[PDB]
Amino acid sequence: GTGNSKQGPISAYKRGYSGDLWINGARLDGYVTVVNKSNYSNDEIQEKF
Amino acid sequence: LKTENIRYFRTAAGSEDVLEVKAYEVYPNVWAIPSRYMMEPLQDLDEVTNPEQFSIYDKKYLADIQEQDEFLKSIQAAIEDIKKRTFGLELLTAVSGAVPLPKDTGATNTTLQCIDENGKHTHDVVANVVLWGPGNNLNSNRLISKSDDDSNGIGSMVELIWNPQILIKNIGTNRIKPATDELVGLLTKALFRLYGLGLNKIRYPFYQLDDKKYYSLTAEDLISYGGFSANVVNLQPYYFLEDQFTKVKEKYESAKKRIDDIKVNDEYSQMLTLKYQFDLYSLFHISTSYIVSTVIPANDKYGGLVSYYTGPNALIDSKTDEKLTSMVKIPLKKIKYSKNQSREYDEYDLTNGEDSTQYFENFTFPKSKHVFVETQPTPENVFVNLPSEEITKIILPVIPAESDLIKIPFQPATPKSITTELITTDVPTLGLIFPAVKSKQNLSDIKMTSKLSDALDSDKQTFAFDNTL
Amino acid sequence: TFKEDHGQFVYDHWGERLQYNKAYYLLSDDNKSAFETVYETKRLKLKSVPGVDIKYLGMNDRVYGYYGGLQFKLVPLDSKNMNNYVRWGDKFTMQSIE
Repeated sequence: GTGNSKQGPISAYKRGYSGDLWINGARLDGYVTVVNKSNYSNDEIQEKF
Repeated sequence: LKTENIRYFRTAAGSEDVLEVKAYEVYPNVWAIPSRYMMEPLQDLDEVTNPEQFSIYDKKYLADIQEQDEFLKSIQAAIEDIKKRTFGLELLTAVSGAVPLPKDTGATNTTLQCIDENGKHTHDVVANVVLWGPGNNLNSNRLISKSDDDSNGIGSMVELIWNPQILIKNIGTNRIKPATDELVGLLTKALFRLYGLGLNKIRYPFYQLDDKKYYSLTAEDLISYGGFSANVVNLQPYYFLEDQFTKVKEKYESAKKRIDDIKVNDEYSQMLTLKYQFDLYSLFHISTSYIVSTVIPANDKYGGLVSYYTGPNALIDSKTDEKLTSMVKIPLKKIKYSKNQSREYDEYDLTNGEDSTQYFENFTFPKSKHVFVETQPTPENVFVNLPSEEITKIILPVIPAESDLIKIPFQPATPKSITTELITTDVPTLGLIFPAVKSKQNLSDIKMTSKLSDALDSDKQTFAFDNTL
Repeated sequence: TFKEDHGQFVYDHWGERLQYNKAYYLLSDDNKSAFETVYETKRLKLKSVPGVDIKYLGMNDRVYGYYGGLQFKLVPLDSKNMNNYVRWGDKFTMQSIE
């Protein structure tokens, strides 16, 4: 989920976050997790869905 | 998330008094008692007759009130750390919605007895997992069941002895394998006891030892330790659990029938409808691959022998992030080098294996359906069968009981001793590279070499694998 | 050779390049589980898609089912027509079909 719409970037009040979201198979995460781009995301294995 | 004063259903190391503990609800139907496991006698290092391996002993640890509120802040920071992992709170929700079948109206098989300011037992609170402190042994993370209902189909309340203060460290990477990696490994195993699957009794060979004895694991231990080869669930004509799946299926698919046999609430009957909606395929294929960390690149090979794989040098403390310095490290073999002494390789391996030599010969196979089932060697998400949002909308009310307490005795494990061989080798071995590759001097005086037969002989030189380095 | 044969396209399960304005069953690749609306509302619940009892060369194989749950077009950002292909880096908008 890119976080933008055709009207520009989606409000984090409406959406919940601001940037990219991987789409997972987990409810109770809302089938989304934040794409981690910090300097710790390659310290372990990424676990892509 | 309530907090009660609980009159416990056990007695503190043979005191025969009522044990009144302060329980806290850290997840729905998941209670934390941040006191040590009072039911086994808390000893010091000098009081223990035959100590376990990698087994730091210490009294007075959660007797203090300040450092036992530091223990609750370590459980509450751990369940908040499982919740922040993908599929993490769907495991915690599976544990929340795994309420065992009631023995009677109310629940005198799964509840903690709550008591007022004075000790008048006024109501009891529904528990699935009670998350106790360490026992006598500080790193002995166990999953003590309340009843023997875990092998019955009813499901049993589970006491989870767990210590977040002792961690395994990737020594090459300096990444600490987190506390919650063994907590998710035990909440997984709690699901097989809360569903009444008798998968903790039969132990299957997993690691042949040096006398052709087997380090054996249960189907609970095998499934809960994440991905692993020799899968329980290797479909190739389902082989594992020879004539034992038919027992586990009869335990599951009979308890699904007796679901309105005894009525407790409109919410206890509503969680029990949602409990047997997670099918038996989903339990045996629980993968917590997204929740455990890939800190140790091999964690899905061994059968939870992370401390033996990495060595005891990797066992550290949470507050210090250095070695424990008080664990009894009793090796299996002391391999000593002849041409220069003090090059000992202490081989911490396993001993006292089971005698399962006639296991792969007497292997019964189930009656196969003669169907190739298209499978995929990676794990699966299996919580799509779990009614995970429907569990979270159900909070079970407190039940007015005012009935007296039934006490259940706790008889611990009787561990065998580790007899240490003292081997003296006249020749370099693979084990004597560990001794040779370590050193205790600075760069000006290190004197590296690329030869075992000089590092092992001198005790001034250090082994390396590349003459340029 | 196998990675570079695929080029810069995103593919179907069948191995054919993805297309905008094409009815796609969106599945999970591990359970092969597909989306489904909660009873009356517009919230989604991932539900499992049942397998297929085939005969493969006279045998009785049981293979992954794929026709389950909600279908989703991939509408591009200003709509062109159907048979345009999706590449790595192509942003779209998953439109429900039902």
